[PDB]
Amino acid sequence: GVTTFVALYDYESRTETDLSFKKGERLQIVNNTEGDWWLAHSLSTGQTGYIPSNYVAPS
Amino acid sequence: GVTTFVALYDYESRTETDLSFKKGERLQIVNNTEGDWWLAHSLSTGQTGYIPSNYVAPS
Amino acid sequence: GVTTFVALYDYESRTETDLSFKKGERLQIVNNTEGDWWLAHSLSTGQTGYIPSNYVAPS
Amino acid sequence: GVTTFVALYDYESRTETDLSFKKGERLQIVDWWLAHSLSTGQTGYIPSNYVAPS
Ligand code: NI
Ligand code: NI
Repeated sequence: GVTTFVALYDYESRTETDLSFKKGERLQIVNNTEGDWWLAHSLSTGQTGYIPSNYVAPS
Repeated sequence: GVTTFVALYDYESRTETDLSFKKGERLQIVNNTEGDWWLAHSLSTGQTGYIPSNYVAPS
Repeated sequence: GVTTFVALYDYESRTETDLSFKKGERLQIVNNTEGDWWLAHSLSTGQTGYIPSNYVAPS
Repeated sequence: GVTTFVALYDYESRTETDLSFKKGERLQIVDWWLAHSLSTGQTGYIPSNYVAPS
C-alpha cells in the first residue's frame, strides 16, 4: 500500500508553511532530505506542509 | 536546507511533468537550480514537477 | 488522498535495485532528490525500487 | 546520485521508531542514517555500522 508515517503527538501550525496534525494521523512524506523538517501530505486533511521529523514514526 | 518559493503568477503548464500553479502558491524547491526550470513540490496540492524559475521568488 | 505518479512508459528491471512497472501504473515516489533516478514504491504491485525520473508524471 | 547500502545483520527496532531490517536487505541512504528499505518501501533510521555499500 502507500508507505506512510504516523504522528506521535499533536502539532499546531506556527508558520505559513508548516502542517498541523493530530496524534495518530497518517502522513505521506514527500521530501525528507532537508534535515529535521520534512514535507508531508496529510491523508486525513489533504493539506501539505512541513512537519518536525521527531513528531512522527514509520507506520 | 528547506527552500520555499512562491508563485508570482498563475501558470498553466504544457506537459504533465511541469506543475500548473496559481499566484501565491508556495513551492518547495528541490535539487539543482542551475537551469531555467526547477523541480518543486507544491505546498497547495502535494504534487511534484518542474516549474519555470522566472515565475517564482523566495517566499 | 495519496499523492501519486503515473508511468508514461513500460520499464523492465535490469538490476537488483530498479523497479519494473508498466505504462499507466500508479506509483508512490519515496525519494526524488538524487537526479535521474528516483525511488518508487508501486501502489499496483507492492514492489520498491529505483525508476528513471523521466518515466513518470504526477497523477 | 542514489546511494544503496546492504544490511550486514538483522536489526529489530524494539519500538517501530527506527527501521527494522534483515540481513541482505538493500537500503537507500538519504551513527544513525535515514534510509528507505528497497524490500518494503518503509523509511526510518538505521545504525550505520549495520550496513555496507551494496
Ligand atoms: Ni505498499
Ligand atoms: Ni491527498
